[PDB]
Amino acid sequence: RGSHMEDFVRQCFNPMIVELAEKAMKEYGEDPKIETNKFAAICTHLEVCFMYSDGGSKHRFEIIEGRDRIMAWTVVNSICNTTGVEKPKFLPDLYDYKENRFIEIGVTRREVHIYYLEKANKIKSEKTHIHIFSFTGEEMATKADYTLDEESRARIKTRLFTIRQEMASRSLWDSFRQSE
Ligand SMILES: O=C(NCCS(=O)(=O)c1ccccc1)c1nc([C@@H]2CCCN2C(=O)CSc2ccccc2Cl)[nH]c(=O)c1O
Ligand SMILES: [Mn+2]
Ligand SMILES: [Mn+2]
Repeated sequence: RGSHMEDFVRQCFNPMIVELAEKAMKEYGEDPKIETNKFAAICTHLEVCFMYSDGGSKHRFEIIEGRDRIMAWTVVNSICNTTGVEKPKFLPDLYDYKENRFIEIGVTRREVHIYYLEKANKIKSEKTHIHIFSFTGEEMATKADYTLDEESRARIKTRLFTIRQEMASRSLWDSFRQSE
């Protein structure tokens, strides 16, 4: 039972992102052939995390997302024993060596405001920095400190809106939007 959205995902994102997304879904027990909207969302989040880590200086960001659970926890252990940063309750997506904080990247189809709240009660880890992006182009970050400069965030926002368009021209957006 192969969907249009599954085939759109595979052509839309690059093969390394797709395969990491597949690994992640199967690891948590989900099927990208069936949970296709989730498939699309994991790839999007992954790509955003990668573009984010690319926006800084060379060795600025450690990438936690996209790794298998054990190795992701391993590097945060090491980050924590190297920095004395508090061990987060849940896996963050990045670590910032310049500002010395873990980052949780959010990608939402609803209001920046609502999702940001859900993400802060969900972690309660006072330490980790939160950065939300939406498919319509808005962002909110902890303490209004958006970490990267403006052109890097704008690149991410542009790609998000392109994903939205390519979906909509395939009549796939409405189903994707009401899935979250
Ligand atoms: O990394 C995430 N989850 C795994 C690490 S975690 O469980 O420690 C955790 C959990 C929650 C937050 C950070 C960390 C992560 N999850 C999500 C969304 C909303 C929260 C749960 N959720 C899921 O999709 C769970 S299912 C799943 C998870 C990962 C891959 C595939 C599937 Cl199917 N939103 C994010 O922005 C985000 O980064
Ligand atoms: Mn994550
Ligand atoms: Mn995230």
